[PDB]
Amino acid sequence: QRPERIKTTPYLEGDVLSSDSGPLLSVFALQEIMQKVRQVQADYM
Amino acid sequence: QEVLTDFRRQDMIWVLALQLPVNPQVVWDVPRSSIANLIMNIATCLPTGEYIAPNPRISSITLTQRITTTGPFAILTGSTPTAQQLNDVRKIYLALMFPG
Amino acid sequence: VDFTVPDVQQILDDIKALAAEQVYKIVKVPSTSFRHIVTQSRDRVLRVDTYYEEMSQVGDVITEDEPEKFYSTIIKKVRFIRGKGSFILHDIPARDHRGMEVAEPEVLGVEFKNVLPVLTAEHRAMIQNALDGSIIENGNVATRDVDVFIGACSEPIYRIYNRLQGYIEAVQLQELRNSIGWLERLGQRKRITYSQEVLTDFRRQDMIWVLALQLPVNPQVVWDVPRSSIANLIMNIATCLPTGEYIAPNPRISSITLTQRITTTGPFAILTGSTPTAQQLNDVRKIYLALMFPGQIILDLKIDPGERMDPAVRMVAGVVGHLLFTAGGRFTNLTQNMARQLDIALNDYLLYMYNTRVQVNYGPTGEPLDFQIGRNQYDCNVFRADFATGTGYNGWATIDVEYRDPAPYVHAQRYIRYCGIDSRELINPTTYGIGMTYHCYNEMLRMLVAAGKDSEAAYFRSMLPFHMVRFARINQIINEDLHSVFSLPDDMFNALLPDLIAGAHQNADPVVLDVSWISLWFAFNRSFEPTHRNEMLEIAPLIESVYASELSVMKVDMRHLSLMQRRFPDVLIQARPSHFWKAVLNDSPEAVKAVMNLSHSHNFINIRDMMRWVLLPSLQPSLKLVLEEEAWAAANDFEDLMLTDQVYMHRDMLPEPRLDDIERFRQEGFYYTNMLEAPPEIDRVVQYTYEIARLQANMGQFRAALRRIMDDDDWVRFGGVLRTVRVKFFDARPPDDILQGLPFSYDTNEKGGLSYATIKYATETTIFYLIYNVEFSNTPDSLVLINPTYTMTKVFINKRIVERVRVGQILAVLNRRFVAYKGKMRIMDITQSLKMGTKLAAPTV
Amino acid sequence: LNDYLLYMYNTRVQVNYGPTGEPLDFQIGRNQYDCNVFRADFATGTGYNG
Amino acid sequence: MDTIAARALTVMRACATLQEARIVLEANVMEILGIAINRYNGLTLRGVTMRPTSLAQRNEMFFMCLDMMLSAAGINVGPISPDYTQHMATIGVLATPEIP
Repeated sequence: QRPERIKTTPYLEGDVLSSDSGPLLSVFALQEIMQKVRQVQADYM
Repeated sequence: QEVLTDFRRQDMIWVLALQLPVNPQVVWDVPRSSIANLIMNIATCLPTGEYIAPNPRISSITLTQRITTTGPFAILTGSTPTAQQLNDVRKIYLALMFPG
Repeated sequence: VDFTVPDVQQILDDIKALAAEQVYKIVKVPSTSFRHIVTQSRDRVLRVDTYYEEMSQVGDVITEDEPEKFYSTIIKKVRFIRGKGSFILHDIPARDHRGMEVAEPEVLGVEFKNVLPVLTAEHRAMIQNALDGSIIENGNVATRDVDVFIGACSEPIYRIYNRLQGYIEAVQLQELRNSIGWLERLGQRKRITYSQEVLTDFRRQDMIWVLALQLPVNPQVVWDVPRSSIANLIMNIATCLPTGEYIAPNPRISSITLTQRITTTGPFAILTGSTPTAQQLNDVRKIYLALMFPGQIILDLKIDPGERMDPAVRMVAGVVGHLLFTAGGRFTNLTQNMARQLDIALNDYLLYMYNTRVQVNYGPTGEPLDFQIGRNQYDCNVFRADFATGTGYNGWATIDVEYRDPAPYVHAQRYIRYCGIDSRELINPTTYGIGMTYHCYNEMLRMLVAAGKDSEAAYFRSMLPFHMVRFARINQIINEDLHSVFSLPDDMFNALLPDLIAGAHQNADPVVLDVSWISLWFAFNRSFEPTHRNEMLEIAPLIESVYASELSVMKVDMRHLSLMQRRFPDVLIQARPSHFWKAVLNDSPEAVKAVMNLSHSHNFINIRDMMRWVLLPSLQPSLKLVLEEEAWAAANDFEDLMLTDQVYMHRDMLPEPRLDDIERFRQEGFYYTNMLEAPPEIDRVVQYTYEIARLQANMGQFRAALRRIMDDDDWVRFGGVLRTVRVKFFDARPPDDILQGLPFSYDTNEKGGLSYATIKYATETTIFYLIYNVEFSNTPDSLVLINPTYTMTKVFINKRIVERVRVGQILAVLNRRFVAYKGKMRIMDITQSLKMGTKLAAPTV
Repeated sequence: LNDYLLYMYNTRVQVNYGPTGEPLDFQIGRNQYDCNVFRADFATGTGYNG
Repeated sequence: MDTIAARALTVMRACATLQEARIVLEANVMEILGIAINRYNGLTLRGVTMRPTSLAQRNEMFFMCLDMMLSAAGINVGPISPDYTQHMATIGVLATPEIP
């Protein structure tokens, strides 16, 4: 079920921070790149 | 547990419209594609996962109710500088997950 | 004066509860290993092995692609063995016949009853003779008297009974004696009075003891654990650590020496300062503990705050530290960094010179303490930090690492006698802190005057006693008190210092206790008199052994599970190492894991580190241990586990016998079975892989192929997977599911246009015995039918489960010796006796 | 990195600087050791990963 | 090219391991044969078992080794048997880096 996800020792078992997905990041990526440009062009001459 | 029997019923005439081994170039020939392609690569293949924190025991350990070790970085208790920077981390991961 | 250790301890409690796990069962009659099933006939009947029936349904179905499941299924089965097999006999049912002790039928493994009502007069009587023929041998074994008889029992199980008994025997002579004596030594060394009361009984003379743990332990198993270093230390202290109090010196000592000339003010204007507890005292506890460890926990760097200036505080600590801690060439107490800062604080205190000058002969190296202070010129280069030498700081030209050879543990029985204080006796401290040199302390006092202050060095002369007692006290605690399988081994002890120097790193990690600059002074004005020892001490050794044995049991399990892959590949193809021990960890005690996790959730262990540990030959034997070990042995047959590779399908007729002489059916009522006496000729069998079946079905040839093979009488055998075996008995024509149940599944589904197929191989296989029951109204014809009735599944196991038996042939099975203790003698496990003792108090002042 | 190899909150170690004003020229350590290795060559990658 | 021979060799040497059933295959071997036999059957369309027993099952396996052996040697034996026929395509299976 969990091939390599098998956690043998507690050392790897930590807490959960956040989580991401394909459609999540794909959007985020674009967003960031678009802010980039507006923020510069709109910012300078 | 299933398999494809190449059994063709005498009633069925098949109509395949697209072959599978896709020519890499047609995709990469599109001018200024780079970005779009990349994103596609993410949106399609990038799986879903969670970020894990290390073990609290990796730094400080308790010897006695009164005695505990302290990690040289006590600053590592800072609560994530909003998404303002959390996203800023997502950038990092995503960045190395996509070579240069 | 009130520190404990939670959450790492609530575990010690359930480990203590582990000692209670009773792994044996005491009975007066062994479980039946042989049942007799009655066909309609007085001549012959059939015997059953029971064991196999039980072993039939033990674990879950053995499915491929589920390695974890598989492992556990096995573990359960192995565990099942030592379970069913561990039992001792006592107060057996004897009978009297012609002045001889005969065994009562119920005490042998076997059931007649069923049979009794049928058998002819002659047969009956014959058996009666065999019964009063089973006599009981007397006396012998373990100096005390035991009854011996020959009763029957199932192979694998009997083996366990045997081993168990053998262990009890050992205990009775050798092992008990050892364990007790070991304690007497440990009670001498650690000052613990041990209850002998248990054997003081009176009826003792005829009491069999069942100590199930053994005491010498074996340091190895405990330290064989990967990265255990830290976890074991925690353990040592959590166990072996006393609760005490920090005594202060005489208020007068300073008042007369230091605070003498009112108008000096000096660096010791610091004296007035009381203690900021919260930070300070915990810092003193740290310094004490760390120093009483000693090289395990270092008195690392000294924190950072800007209070680091305060020249009085700094200088003061500089002196204090050269007498409080060991930079000793035998072992270390502090960080290289911590020391350097100390030497500097000291260097400044020296060339501080608030009063009349001396002579300051600076050296070639600007290095702090390269100056000889005039009159006699005691060059303070000897008060520098040379770890490999000890040179300045405490110890120095002293011996602290000595070896009183015989001592418990063999955890290299060394002894740290701080500043030569061979503290083997009860301290005062009103006396003992008399004419006691330290050399380092002595030379400190010379340099202290040759350089400057007498008023300050006089306070140090008056301090000697109180300082010697803090240390004498420590020695007894370190040396005498915390001497357990949890305190570190010596070859490592000796490696701490040099590895620290080298900088190079290995598993054996120093603990980082950051200290307050000011706490140094407070520690020098605080000796340590332990008010009362930890309550775990007397029980500790038992607990130690519990952990130890539990570990080895795990090792063992894994040793066998590991090879399971090369053993049965067709079953565990997807098997990866992680799988098999996750299953071990799963079926093993949680408390034990907890102990390990202390350093595993910190250090990280690789499958490789685990294998090494498994393969390490060092096991502390217990009752549990030997039994599991032996269970695993018997459990190597696998036919003995009730899962066999041998399952075929073949067009077979159901025996339809003639019935002319109905009376002749006093025969074995033609039982019939799938159970093949022996497997088929390989050249007649057709080995099927999913792979081939796919292809055949892909050509719509699958069914056809099978048909032809069957029509050819030839046999086919799918897979090579294990498959669980089931066993059922029938009174008449079984369900079509059993008769014509095919060991595979084949379906065809049309989707889109395509059409897909699915082929699955069975995991369950049923062996059955169809007893033929007939009556007088029956015709010879009656059992024959125009067309045959078919049975496809046939299995093979060279293990005699069910078999045709005569009658006089019943008692045959008695071939197994048995030992049973006299009912008038007493048996009792005194495993719990090992925690009965008392912490021997201190004289107090 | 440089700025911080150079920030000593404890006792200071022998920092034997290099002729170049470029960061990481020094050799801190009682055994020296170049910090020039952790510079930043893109054709080598001498400082960072792999 | 040498690789081709090495493969065809490994395969044969592996088949030799298949003495008379009572055997527990060396895990390693299974893997190899499977990959090969698989690919071979996908090009031969013949029914090769990984564990033959019948005879016709054995013949098929031998024939495979034969086909490979010849291909590795670069030999074309031609019509020498009614029961066996050489598949020249055997070379393409042996040229595929997918077989170890």
